[PDB]
Amino acid sequence: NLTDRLSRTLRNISGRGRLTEDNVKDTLREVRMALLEADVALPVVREFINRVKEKAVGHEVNKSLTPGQEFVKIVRNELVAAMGEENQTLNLAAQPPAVVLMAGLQGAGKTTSVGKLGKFLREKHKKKVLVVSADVYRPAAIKQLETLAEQVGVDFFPSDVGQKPVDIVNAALKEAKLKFYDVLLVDTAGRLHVDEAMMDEIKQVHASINPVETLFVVDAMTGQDAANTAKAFNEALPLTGVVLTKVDGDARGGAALSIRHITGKPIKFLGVGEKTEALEPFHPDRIASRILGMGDVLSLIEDIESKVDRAQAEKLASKLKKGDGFDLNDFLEQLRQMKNMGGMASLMGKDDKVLVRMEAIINSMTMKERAKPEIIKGSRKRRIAAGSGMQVQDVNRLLKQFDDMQRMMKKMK
Amino acid sequence: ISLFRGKKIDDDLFEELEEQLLIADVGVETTRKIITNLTEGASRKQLRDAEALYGLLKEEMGEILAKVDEPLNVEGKAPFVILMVGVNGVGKTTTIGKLARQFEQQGKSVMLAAGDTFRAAAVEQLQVWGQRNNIPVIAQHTGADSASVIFDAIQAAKARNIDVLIADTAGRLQNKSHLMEELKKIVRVMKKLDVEAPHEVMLTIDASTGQNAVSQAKLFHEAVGLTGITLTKLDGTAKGGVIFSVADQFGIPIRYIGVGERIEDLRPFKADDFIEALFARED
RNA sequence: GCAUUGCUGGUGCAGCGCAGCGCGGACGCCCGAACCUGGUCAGAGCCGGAAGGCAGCAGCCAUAAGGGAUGCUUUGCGGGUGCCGUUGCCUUCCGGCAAUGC
Ligand SMILES: Nc1nc2c(ncn2[C@@H]2O[C@H](COP(=O)(O)OP(=O)(O)CP(=O)(O)O)[C@@H](O)[C@H]2O)c(=O)[nH]1
Ligand SMILES: Nc1nc2c(ncn2[C@@H]2O[C@H](COP(=O)(O)OP(=O)(O)CP(=O)(O)O)[C@@H](O)[C@H]2O)c(=O)[nH]1
Ligand SMILES: [Mg+2]
Ligand SMILES: [Mg+2]
Repeated sequence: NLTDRLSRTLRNISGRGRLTEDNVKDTLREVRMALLEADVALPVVREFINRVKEKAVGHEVNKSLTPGQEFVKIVRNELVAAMGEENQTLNLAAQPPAVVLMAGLQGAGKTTSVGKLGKFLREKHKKKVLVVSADVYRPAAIKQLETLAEQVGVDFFPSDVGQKPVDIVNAALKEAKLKFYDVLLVDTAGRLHVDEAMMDEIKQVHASINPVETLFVVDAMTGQDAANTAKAFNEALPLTGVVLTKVDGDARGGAALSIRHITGKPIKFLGVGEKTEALEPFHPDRIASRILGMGDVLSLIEDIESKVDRAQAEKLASKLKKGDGFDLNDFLEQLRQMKNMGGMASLMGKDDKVLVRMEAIINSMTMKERAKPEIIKGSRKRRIAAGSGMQVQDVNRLLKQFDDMQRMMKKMK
Repeated sequence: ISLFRGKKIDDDLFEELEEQLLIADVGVETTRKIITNLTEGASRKQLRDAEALYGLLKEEMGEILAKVDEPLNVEGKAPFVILMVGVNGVGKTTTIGKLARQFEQQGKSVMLAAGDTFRAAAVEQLQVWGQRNNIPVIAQHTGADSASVIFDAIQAAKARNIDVLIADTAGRLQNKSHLMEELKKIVRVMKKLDVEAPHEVMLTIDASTGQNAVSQAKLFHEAVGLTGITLTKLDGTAKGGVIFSVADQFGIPIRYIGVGERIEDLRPFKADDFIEALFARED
């Protein structure tokens, strides 16, 4: 469109003015629509909009960049800190046989992550791991962990379907302490937070065995429901860590911001596949840019800032190096301001050929040679005379006069 | 729902309805498309009664699910093949156990196929569902080719004279292309015994899943060609309003709904009753 | 239910092949030579009686040698790579039809 090029230049213009709602309201709609499409719950979306507003207007105003692009930084930076206050919070193992309880909804990725946790604590942390299953509801859920234990090379605790889940976890720790196992990885069944019956089972199991780490496993693609899930699972169990699974998917993973907001418990692990190798320690910088979606905007903001940052440092470094006060660059500027005078020093101070010849010698020099007279030597002196049409003695004469000038400059002013 | 009766129609109540629509995971492009039909509908008849907004919403939502209301007809073919596809952990295997018992209820012989030859004890899991219904399960040890196993299950379903065969597959994420061309590879070897087979490509989608369901339907349909949808784990706080965006975009029919972990906890999809349960103010 | 036999299929090796990762080069982008590359040559230099030239330094532009960020691009090389493809094969492992026997 014809008005498209006109409207683009009006917004692209350097907004020196204070970051106010007038510029925000038009572009804040893009952020709210992306967050809802990312799958972030409304109580966290509505509270985060107000959280950004207090920081956006509050003395955080830039002269350069689009007004609707300098506020995106405030959205982006506050998203990273809200998601991961601490980077890589690993499972505590500074106590006797450590208990790691795994709880979440039906089919979140619990038993697989117990298996992926085994390889982590066995190869990267070298611990005596023991795996147990309290899932006596899902068909062959016990045999599932049994094969996963054989895969990593971790010892597995035997269990029946006839066995009570509360007695399994109680007798599991008994064998764990006896053989002095470093970590006791406890796997539980799929539990719906609505169900009073099994939600009472996990609470009783959390009481039966004191878990130093109560990891809440949740699917990365889970939508608005994560609000109801995070509330009930933290209000019933004292959680200490979140495990986000199926992060390898194309899903934005909006629940990750929804879980960290409501529970307040930090995300500790990320699953990137079905395999046992597929476990990564939590990092918010990566997942924050994945929830935002708009990367083509952030790719230019970080590219424009770098272009300015390199130019601001290079123009200041040259000024800090030339801060000594005198060099041949300043001496040449004195000659031209003197030649510009219609009366001349010859008639004022009571010889003319000397000044004209002196300008030509400094003119033939490089930028480096003018800034530092000490680098001029043998071949460097022969180069100046060849192009200037003077002699080796002429250049050497000029340099001696300049040396006495800087000695007189530093001694006075 | 009852709190809407004692309120006056304004821009504040429309914002109250939009936020209760978004909390169902319906979407942005799907929620604002209905609000455009509601704001137009409120001027068409010119009604300032609270009783109308609850009725108008049920009418337009029920119009979308009216296009996608066709039930599954497994009868006629022998063996009728139902290919179970979807992402990792949505209820695929459990749904087969629920399905096979509703077909035995209808009086049709059922056989099962253990196709998740990638996930640990998945053969063993489907084998328990076979024993729960007293149905034969064609299976091979985990690690074997899924496509070639389902092929041997069809060759068995034909020879043993079976009315319905439900074939299981592994949990696969739409972005994992190698696993997607593996799903295509399953159907390719299926056509070697029957060009009509698979007679159904049932996609299982978790009720709690968000806007991932959009690409979950898109890329699964683009690859194999979905003909069925089962909205499982709907028994919780999960409304699964994302199904309105799916039917409006691809038009794949919803066949059944998962409402529990037990065999009896499965019902065929009903359009009118689904809307009533969406705004259920219950504890 | 178990064995024998036929056919067929998967695993399982093994060899090619792809995908991939690592390292080396292309191509390209950006940076880039006081002088010993070129263009332009301010100032200044030179030849001639003048007119006119010649020579050429800085700067600036281009750019060998050579760096640097990186790439649904291209290739060579190598793998305690491989939810891929393929041919070949043997010991067992496991399936699918079919024939017999307890
Ligand atoms: N791609 C991918 N798949 C995952 C990840 N984590 C788990 N899975 C997969 O999701 C599915 C469910 O995993 P599982 O470990 O059985 O979940 P669960 O929560 O124990 C199931 P239940 O609630 O019945 O006990 C499996 O197919 C598994 O391979 C992940 O990070 N990425
Ligand atoms: N509460 C509830 N749980 C369900 C429903 N349908 C399935 N589940 C549960 O979800 C979990 C995963 O079910 P499963 O049938 O193994 O899913 P899947 O998609 O085959 C897993 P994979 O992708 O690994 O093969 C199981 O714990 C199961 O009992 C449902 O309608 N409600
Ligand atoms: Mg489990
Ligand atoms: Mg399954």
